[PDB]
Amino acid sequence: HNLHITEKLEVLAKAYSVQGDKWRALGYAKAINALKSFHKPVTSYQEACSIPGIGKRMAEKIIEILESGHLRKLDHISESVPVLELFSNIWGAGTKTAQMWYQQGFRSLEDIRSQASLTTQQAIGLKHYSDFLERMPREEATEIEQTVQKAAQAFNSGLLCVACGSYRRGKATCGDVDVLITHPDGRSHRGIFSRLLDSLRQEGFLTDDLVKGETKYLGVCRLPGPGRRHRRLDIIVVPYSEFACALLYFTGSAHFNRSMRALAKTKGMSLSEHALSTAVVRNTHGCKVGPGRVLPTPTEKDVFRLLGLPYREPAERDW
DNA sequence: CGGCAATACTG
DNA sequence: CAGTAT
DNA sequence: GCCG
Ligand SMILES: Cc1cn([C@H]2CC[C@@H](COP(=O)(O)OP(=O)(O)OP(=O)(O)O)O2)c(=O)[nH]c1=O
Ligand SMILES: [Mg+2]
Ligand code: NA
Repeated sequence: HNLHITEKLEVLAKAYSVQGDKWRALGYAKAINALKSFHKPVTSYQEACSIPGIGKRMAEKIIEILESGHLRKLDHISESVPVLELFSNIWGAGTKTAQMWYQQGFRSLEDIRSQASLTTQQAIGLKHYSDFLERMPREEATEIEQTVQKAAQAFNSGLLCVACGSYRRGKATCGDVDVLITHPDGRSHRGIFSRLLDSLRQEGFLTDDLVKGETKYLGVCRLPGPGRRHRRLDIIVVPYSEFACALLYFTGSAHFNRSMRALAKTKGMSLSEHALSTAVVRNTHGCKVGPGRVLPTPTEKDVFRLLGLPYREPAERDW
């Protein structure tokens, strides 16, 4: 991890992000990652360009941090950024909402609470603003999973529950708990969703709903007892036939998925949480114009294999 | 020049 | 649809 | 921002 010009770049990328410059922020994220994967501290401008993800623009800046020890660009970052970052850390609020609030004169969570127009979701976010920024100890993620699993298996022992996301990637802490559910039957997943949620509300485990779709649930839970914070909980239910892909998707990491999906595209294939497809027809702009065929994928290894990739353990997918 | 993953919910 | 979220 |  020899890299600490990135600290200065992190700031820039994060500023570009809150400000809405999606793609410029992506560029940075790539480079800011590359530099962290580079064994040897970067010495020369040419050594910079040599790394995938770093071009001339980025190189020049990496050079200014070596010679000057500072970064001129950081000096001229708008004063709105900290405020925008503050607002866009409200669940249900992104760059568009954050910028509007700022343009309307709001500067603090206090301003937001008393004067801002909040959606149902955002009101819930503000209400847990501090909790939603905290990562839980891995061991708490476990209890949460077991709580859901136990409640799901209650009215159907056949059901299958798996904690994915950072948890399955074996991370020490977890932003939220990502619980994937399916059934070997491939038909019992039918609407059991509702019964499970209602049940978890009863015991007071689920405190708030943010999203309730046919197959996706985003909510807020809390385990009983003292010293418990509110934790974000995500649950998806999927047909058994889509299990492998769902698992692969819901495990991540995000950058891993985007990478794997970009690779699939180059091969005229397509990857979603539903399936790996082939014979996928696309126009000039990368958009889909032809569906193609679904490829059989009983396990995650099938996906890797079908893409001509060596299998990778969840822990290895962590970017 | 122009894509940078692909999907689900909300209102 | 635009915005936000995984 | 980077890259084909
Ligand atoms: C955000 C995002 C996520 N995914 C997938 C892959 C990961 C899981 C879990 O999402 P999460 O934010 O909890 O990330 P997680 O790995 O669980 O790390 P945390 O402990 O939650 O911060 O969803 C994706 O395909 N595209 C995206 O933009
Ligand atoms: Mg998580
Ligand atoms: Na947010």
